[PDB]
Amino acid sequence: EVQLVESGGGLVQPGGSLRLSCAASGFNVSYYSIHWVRQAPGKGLEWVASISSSSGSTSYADSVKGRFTISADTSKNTAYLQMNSLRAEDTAVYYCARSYWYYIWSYSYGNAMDYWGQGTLVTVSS
Amino acid sequence: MEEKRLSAKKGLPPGTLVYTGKYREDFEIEVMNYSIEEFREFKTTDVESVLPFRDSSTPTWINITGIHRTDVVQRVGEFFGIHPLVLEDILNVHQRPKVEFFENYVFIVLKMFTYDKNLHELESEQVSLILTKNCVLMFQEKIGDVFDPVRERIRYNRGIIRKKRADYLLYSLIDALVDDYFVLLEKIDDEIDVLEEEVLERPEKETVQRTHQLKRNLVELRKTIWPLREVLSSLYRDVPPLIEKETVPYFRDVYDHTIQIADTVETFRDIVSGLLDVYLSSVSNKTNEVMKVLTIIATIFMPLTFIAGIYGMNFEYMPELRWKWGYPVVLAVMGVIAVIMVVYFKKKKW
Amino acid sequence: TLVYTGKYREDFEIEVMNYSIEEFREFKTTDVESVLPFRDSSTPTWINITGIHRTDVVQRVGEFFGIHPLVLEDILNVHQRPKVEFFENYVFIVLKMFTYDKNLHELESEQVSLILTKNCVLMFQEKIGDVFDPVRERIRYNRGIIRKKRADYLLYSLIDALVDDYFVLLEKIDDEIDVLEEEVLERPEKETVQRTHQLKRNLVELRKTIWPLREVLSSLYRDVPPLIEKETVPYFRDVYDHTIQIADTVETFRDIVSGLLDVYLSSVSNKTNEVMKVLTIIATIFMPLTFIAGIYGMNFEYMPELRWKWGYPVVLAVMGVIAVIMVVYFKKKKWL
Amino acid sequence: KKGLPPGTLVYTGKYREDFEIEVMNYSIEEFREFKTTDVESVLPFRDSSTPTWINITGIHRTDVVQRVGEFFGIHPLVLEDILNVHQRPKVEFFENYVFIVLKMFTYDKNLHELESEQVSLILTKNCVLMFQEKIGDVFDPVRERIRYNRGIIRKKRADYLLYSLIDALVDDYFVLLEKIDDEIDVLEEEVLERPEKETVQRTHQLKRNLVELRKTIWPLREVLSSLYRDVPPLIEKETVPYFRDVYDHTIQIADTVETFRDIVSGLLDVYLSSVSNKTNEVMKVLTIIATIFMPLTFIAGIYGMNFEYMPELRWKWGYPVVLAVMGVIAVIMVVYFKKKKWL
Amino acid sequence: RLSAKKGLPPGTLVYTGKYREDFEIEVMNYSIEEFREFKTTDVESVLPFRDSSTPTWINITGIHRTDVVQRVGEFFGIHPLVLEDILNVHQRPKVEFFENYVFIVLKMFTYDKNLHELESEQVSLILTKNCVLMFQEKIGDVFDPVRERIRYNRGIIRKKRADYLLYSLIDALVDDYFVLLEKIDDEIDVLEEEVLERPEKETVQRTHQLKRNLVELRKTIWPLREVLSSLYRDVPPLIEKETVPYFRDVYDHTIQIADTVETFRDIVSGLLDVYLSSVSNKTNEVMKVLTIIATIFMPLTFIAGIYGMNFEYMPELRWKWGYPVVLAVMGVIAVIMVVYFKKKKWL
Amino acid sequence: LVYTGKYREDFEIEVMNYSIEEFREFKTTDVESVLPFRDSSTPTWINITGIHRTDVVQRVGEFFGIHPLVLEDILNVHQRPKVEFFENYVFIVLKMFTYDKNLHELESEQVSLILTKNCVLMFQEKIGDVFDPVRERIRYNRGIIRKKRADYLLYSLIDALVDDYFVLLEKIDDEIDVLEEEVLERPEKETVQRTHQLKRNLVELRKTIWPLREVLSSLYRDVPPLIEKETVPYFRDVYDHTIQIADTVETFRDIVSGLLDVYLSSVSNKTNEVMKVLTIIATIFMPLTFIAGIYGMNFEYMPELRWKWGYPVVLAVMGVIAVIMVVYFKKKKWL
Amino acid sequence: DIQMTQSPSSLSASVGDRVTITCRASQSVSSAVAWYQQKPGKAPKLLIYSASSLYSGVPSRFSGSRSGTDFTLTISSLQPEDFATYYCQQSSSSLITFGQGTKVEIK
Ligand SMILES: [Mg+2]
Ligand SMILES: [Mg+2]
Ligand SMILES: [Mg+2]
Repeated sequence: EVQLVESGGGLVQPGGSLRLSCAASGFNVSYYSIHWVRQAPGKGLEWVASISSSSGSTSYADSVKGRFTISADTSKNTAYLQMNSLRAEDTAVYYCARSYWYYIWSYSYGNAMDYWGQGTLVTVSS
Repeated sequence: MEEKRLSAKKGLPPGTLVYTGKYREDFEIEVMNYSIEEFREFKTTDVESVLPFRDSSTPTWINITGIHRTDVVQRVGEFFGIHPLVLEDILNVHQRPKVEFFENYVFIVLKMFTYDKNLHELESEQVSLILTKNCVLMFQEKIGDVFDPVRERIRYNRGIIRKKRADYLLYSLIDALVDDYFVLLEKIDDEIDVLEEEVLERPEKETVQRTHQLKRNLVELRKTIWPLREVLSSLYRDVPPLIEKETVPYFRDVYDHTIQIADTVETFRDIVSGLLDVYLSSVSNKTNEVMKVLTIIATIFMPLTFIAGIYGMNFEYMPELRWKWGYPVVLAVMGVIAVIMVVYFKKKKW
Repeated sequence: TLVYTGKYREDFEIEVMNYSIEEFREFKTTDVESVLPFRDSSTPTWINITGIHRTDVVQRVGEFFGIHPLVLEDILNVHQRPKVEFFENYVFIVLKMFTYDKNLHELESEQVSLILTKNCVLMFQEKIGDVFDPVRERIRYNRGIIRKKRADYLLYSLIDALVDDYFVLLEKIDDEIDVLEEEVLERPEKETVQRTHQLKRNLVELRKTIWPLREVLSSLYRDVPPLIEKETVPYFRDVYDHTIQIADTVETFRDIVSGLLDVYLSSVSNKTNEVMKVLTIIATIFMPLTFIAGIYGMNFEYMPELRWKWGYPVVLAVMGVIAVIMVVYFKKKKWL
Repeated sequence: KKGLPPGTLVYTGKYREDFEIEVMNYSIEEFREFKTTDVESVLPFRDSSTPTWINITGIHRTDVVQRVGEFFGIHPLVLEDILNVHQRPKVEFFENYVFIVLKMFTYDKNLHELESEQVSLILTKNCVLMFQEKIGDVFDPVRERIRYNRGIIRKKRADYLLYSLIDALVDDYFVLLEKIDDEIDVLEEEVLERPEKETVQRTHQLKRNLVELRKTIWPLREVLSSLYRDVPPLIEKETVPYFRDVYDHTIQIADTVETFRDIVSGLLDVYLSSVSNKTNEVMKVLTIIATIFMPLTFIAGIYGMNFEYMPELRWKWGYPVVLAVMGVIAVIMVVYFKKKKWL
Repeated sequence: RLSAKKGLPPGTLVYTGKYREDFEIEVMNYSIEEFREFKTTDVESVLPFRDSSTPTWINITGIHRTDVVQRVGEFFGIHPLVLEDILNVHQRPKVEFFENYVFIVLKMFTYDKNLHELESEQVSLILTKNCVLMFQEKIGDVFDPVRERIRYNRGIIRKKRADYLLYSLIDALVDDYFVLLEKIDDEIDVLEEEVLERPEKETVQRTHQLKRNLVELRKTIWPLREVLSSLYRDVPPLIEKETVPYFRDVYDHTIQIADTVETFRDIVSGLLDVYLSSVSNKTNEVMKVLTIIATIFMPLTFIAGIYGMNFEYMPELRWKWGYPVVLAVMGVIAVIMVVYFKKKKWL
Repeated sequence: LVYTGKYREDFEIEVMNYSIEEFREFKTTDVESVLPFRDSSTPTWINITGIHRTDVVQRVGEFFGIHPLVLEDILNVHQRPKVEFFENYVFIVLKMFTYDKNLHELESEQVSLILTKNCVLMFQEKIGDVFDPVRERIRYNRGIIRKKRADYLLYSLIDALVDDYFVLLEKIDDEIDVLEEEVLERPEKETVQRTHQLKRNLVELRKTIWPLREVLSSLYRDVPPLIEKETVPYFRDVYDHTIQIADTVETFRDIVSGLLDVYLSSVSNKTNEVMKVLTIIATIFMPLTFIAGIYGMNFEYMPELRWKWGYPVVLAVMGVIAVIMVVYFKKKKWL
Repeated sequence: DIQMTQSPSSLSASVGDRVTITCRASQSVSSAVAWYQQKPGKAPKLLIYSASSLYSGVPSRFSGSRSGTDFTLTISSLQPEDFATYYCQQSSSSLITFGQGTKVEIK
């Protein structure tokens, strides 16, 4: 019933820019955190960004700080990731995940990723 | 005195509300909308499908089982005009029972306790109740509750529940919880009985572990039963505008039950303390016996061995001419002293 | 409806009687024969039906007077908390029976279920023998003012008989704690705690079988228009006081038996301390003695052998001196 | 304890030594007092305007009680109740008179025993009656107040006389609780300083004593609560503050007794701790002496063997050297024990 | 002395306490326009303030001089029983309502570290008209924040009527209860650490004394909740007007106090058993030392004996290496005893 | 003025003076060159690392016009956190802690904050702090620290303290995580010592954190002129953080108390084990020892002089007694 | 930042035996560790959250445990559908990082 769909991935010139759209159905994007995760060809998962749609509190990975942008539109229920000045090491499959919060102790909170999208391929070459 | 703003946690965005707890298995909404002669009862998972029941003339009962879906509780609170702090208190299970009054609704936090005979543990599930001028909202942590009798009364038109308003519904649910506390206490009584028989016959460490976790369970039960009495006392004395006067005497009755429950607790703790003391007796008795052995030997042998040391002297002028044979003389001495000492111990009943 | 707990089987037995100011009549039967006394508009009657196995009479009185029949389902089962029904024209109650044995701490369980109809009282009773004997004795002997009321003072008489039986049971229980305290005072042993916990379990059983009775009696005292007003209320207040006496008596018994258990604990601890003192005293006195005997008990080559006449009495006097100092130090510590 | 005949008007009690009837009448200026044994002396004062106070002590014959009851329109049930010493205190209201039954307690330093004495207050119209069974009484302050004309007892009617009697009755409970508090302090000091095999025994009976007071104290407030709760028929107005004051005194006594129960509960635990400390001390001394003298007698036995090959038989003055080594072993073991703070 | 007064008529004014070393009467007649303070040692000084049109806080510290108590009781119309109860410091906290005054009995507590004893001081509050009467027996209270508020307009005490003054005084008393509760918590923790570290007899006496203090504190704190409930649930004299939220706040504060006291009672209940277990473990380790020594040296001395007996033609006769064999075997026995003692975790 | 603390080595006077567009940061050991920093309208942050250097703190207090009582409070390190407001300045006492993973010892450092007119004074025992993020924010314009006045700086300092408390709570959390299972699986005296030390550390934590939350409550609920009204929500957030810390400390204390409770349960059986071992050894050896004693006396014309190898016969009878006794032991359910 | 080193890297074990993967945190993380499983060519599926709690709709043979700062995933009895790459994830801070992953092969 809950679905995350990624669109926008494709070829782009090095130093270019493109916007990835994560459309979410089956839930409201405001009540949950939306994360963008990366996986390089033949490598491991790497987290990229996090957004809380209701408040707009962003959190960017140390590698992509100041170079990426994440936003959330409640009117159309979509999480956007504008990637600017892409380098040759950004080519990867990009996943959009929905995360809630769980309770451990009164001081410590964690988050877990239930639902993931199919992920779109982004290639930066030639 | 305070604006009652949100919690402002750390490591958490300013506006997010987090379900504190450990149950995420199931989600469901159950709506029973009843009148003088007709009633509807259906289970769904679509939150909008329960929203239009806010402005219903006839009383309704909404039950959201599974509060980990923060979206559903947030949407319901927004639709019914519930303050965000009330929503946090709904989600925050690590809390004590309480009652809060607002100009549009009344909020109640209670606890349901289950006690499995095996594994000897107490499991708590926080339940939230919100009474609004026409509706009763309930928030449950997981599947399974004690409000089946109230559902039976609604369905088969027994008692006088269908002839009254939502305040009688709140009374019925609180009464059901208080009555389930009685079965919980009966289970505790049976467990204490069998455990105490065990500590009479089998004084081991497992009994002590069970007794100490049982003491912790009773401490938690007292800590959750006193705020319950506070809640009901406020309920029938503050008499909020939403609860009708006619239903106020009913509350008093169940309040009495609460007092009764507390009194029973006041016995149980005392009882368990006694059985713990009983443990010591048992084990000490065993140790005591092992010391009496250690006496009825040492007292026989240590002094008696001493006489050998007196004749273990490497002296030259010791009187050794004896009578008949001197080794039998020492044997007679040891025999008479051993008989005397053992008779002394026997008459002391050791 | 048809299934009962039925621990034991006994012969079904039927008594019916009607008591009046002039005289009384009583018929003893085994099968259904008291159909006529029901709804006879005469002076109040008393009917005793022994046994529930022969439920034929149960169905018979069901069709003869069917009022809230499902209460029979509350009679077949035995392990239920007694309650009260406040509906008009009839009172339905269930009361709990115990018999105490002096030989050993066994308390048997029985149930008596009473229902009041038009000038009639009918009860299901489990086994032959009952604590209702004083009521029958005063009926036959024609004493007191018992034959003066309508079907309610008889229920009062039954309740008062049960209260008297409870009082004598608590009195013999009090004697039981008295003898237990005496035996713990004179001789501690292993079964004292056993006796204490059977006493505590019986006290808890009395508490949990009296509290529902107290609540039922309070509910009856509050507002019951079936009973006669301004004619029995002082007596009903008196039995309320009697129930309060039962309650605080059982609470006091609980406290007393807890105290006895604790004093047994104290006795055991002091016995352990005494035996350890004995062991320590004997070892302290007699270890340095064998110490010196051993250090004097080898040969060597040039040990300082004493040529003093009666050297063995000299060393024995030294041993006596050290024993005396050890003994005086112990009795200064007051251990000996 | 037989319930077959209802209202069996029979006296129960352990005292039948004597008998007296004292009648005192008082007014604004009138003060009459006379003691007798004949019942017929109480024939007047039934309808006298001036309130009167009658005390009947040494109630050993039911004839006087039955005659008084028939002379005052008294129900036989309360007539038996005033003759039931084994019976909880209670208060009863009727259309004409008021029935009150209470207990008077004493204490002794030898037997540590509490004696319950049955005293029944009956207030009918202007007259007040007591039926007590033992000579010796604590209402002496009321007698002195009614004699030498102090206070406001004379101005007010038998309602205030009943209040004054109840106050004098509940004031001695403070003295009794004072005495048992002193006993509790003595017991506490002695269990902390020095236990004894029989010590706990005393503590146990003291607990019993306390619960005995409980058996009367919690009823004793309840009845007084009634005297303030509604009291419709009798007890004039402007006197309910007096009954509220005595009710506060009763609840204070109950609270103090509960405190004493808690203290007695803790007493046995501190006694057990003292006994455990003594056991630890004796075990320590046994351990020290055993460890000192066991290896040394072991070495003595070693050197007391029988072979003709040991060089220790004076290889170079072996005896003093071996004795010195053994003594140094003992000394260093004692030093280690002192370092462990076991000595 | 529980009674301290046996043969006295009702209404007699006797102060049964032991505090008679001080006396003072202080008043702070405060209104919106101007507040004026006044201190005295006179009975005629505070007469007109009975009929003032502004809130007044007559405070009489030291009630050993019962003459001033009688004077104020007669002038304000106080019944003699209330005057007797004011002077009776051994009386429990309570409240009485009358025609035109509320008479509240409370207690204020102090705790000392050098001597771990709890001390209580009687306090009586008379709320009549627009004036509050204070009755005490010592100089030095917990209302200094309220005095700061009345002097310097920190809060709204100056604007509001006598009901808010009563609320402020009760809240100050509850705050003192909180701070003493914190001190009691600190003492409980230090006592528990002492129990778990150094079991001594003075520890037992300290624990029993703390038990006595805690039970007395619980006994005197239970009626305070009842008094605040009565002041909050109903207003029998119709004197309190709209200050019920503040009284409800004080009631919730008393609820918190009772919960904390219950937790402390549970802790000191477990403390004794913890002490007994600690002493038992100390005996455990000492007797472990004893049994190690004994296990090492009774078999060894038994071997010593079985080699040293009088015999002729006994085996190992004149054996050259017999004594080295005996010494080596005893050393090996001691070594293996110690080895399996370490294996058994007894060393 | 006496200094209770044990750190008497470091003395650095670090001044950070920032404006809307200007900044100046430097550390020096001279005080007359840094006293007039309060004259400027630009907010200033002074950090005095020497409290053992009593002369410099006395001089700076005299120059700043603060009562000597707060100087005595500054010197007295062993104290609880507290706050006082005077018409000229606000004086707060807080505490930092450091926790060593290898050696589970929690140690403390007193900190004194003094918010005066448009500047703040800070007093710290030793070099090594938790306020470096605030310094970086001032340097790099990372946040809004430069735009606001000194009350925001006091807020930021308290926030850094609370962040350090959260870090220490994480360390105590994983310590409890390992220790709980270590006790539940392998109890030993090291586990008992660890649990007692953890309990004492939690005691210090709560005894410090409750006064801290009271201080923060006084900071935001009260309305002093020193801190602007617009800085109250930040203090409310810090107060809520302190609530978090207090609740976590309560949970940790309850867990550790339960650990001690379950450990001290089995004291009554190790005593019986020692009972058993000692009574077995004594029971099976004392009769043997006295048999040896009997056959060890020096006697004349004693009977058992030479009767068919007396030594083996005596040893055999003694062993028979010993095996009888050990069979009795194994029969009576001991060992 | 916090590193989560995952060992081993190419564990191989046939169907029917217990498999354990250890994951060591470079910093104290307060039990906020989640375990995901990713088969080739498909998005990951959450298995464990809070380092012990089992997700809803996942077989019980998967288990997670924490000791100090070491988090272990255990498969009690493998199935042919349990051969994938397993990833750690720490959520103790806003900067959440993953592990390197542990491909599981067929022996
Ligand atoms: Mg020896
Ligand atoms: Mg020897
Ligand atoms: Mg020899």
